[PDB]
Amino acid sequence: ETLTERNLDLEEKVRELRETVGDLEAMNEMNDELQENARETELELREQLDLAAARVREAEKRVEAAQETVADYQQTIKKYRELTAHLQDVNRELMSQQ
Amino acid sequence: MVETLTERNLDLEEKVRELRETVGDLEAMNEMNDELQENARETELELREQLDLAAARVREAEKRVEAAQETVADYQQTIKKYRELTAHLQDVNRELMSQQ
Repeated sequence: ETLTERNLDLEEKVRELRETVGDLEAMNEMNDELQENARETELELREQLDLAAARVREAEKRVEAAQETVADYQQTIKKYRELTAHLQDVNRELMSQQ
Repeated sequence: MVETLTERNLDLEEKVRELRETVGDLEAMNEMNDELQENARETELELREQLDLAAARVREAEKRVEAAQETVADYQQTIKKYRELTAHLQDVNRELMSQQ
């Protein structure tokens, strides 16, 4: 009769555990779905990041180009102003010789 | 049946052992996911940072470009004028030289 008390006690514990396993499974299942979506969102980001990383010196090169092109012009100017001076000196000197 | 019934009891003691183990594994699996979720969230955030940094770097450089492009146009004009002038002086000097 006792063995029966102990036996019924156990049939409960099984029912209890089966329920708990069901919940754990379900919870784990649900998280897996989220984790799936997280993995794809990341993969998306990584793609967007590579596009931007490209755009960044596609641009930081364009900047260098221009910055060089200006320095070139400052030199070209610096030279024209030397030249013009020089031609003025010559002209002036020619005029006095008249 | 205190012989045929201890059989039933022994049967059950196994089922609990089996289930306890299973739960253990489920717990550990769950734990594992928690670790993944934390890494995911931090890696996602790290990326979002990196994206904003780049987006900034781009806009900034693209305006540095625009600055120069303006500065250059100014210089082209200044040059265009010096070139005209230079011509003009040459014409005047050449013509003066022939007259002596």
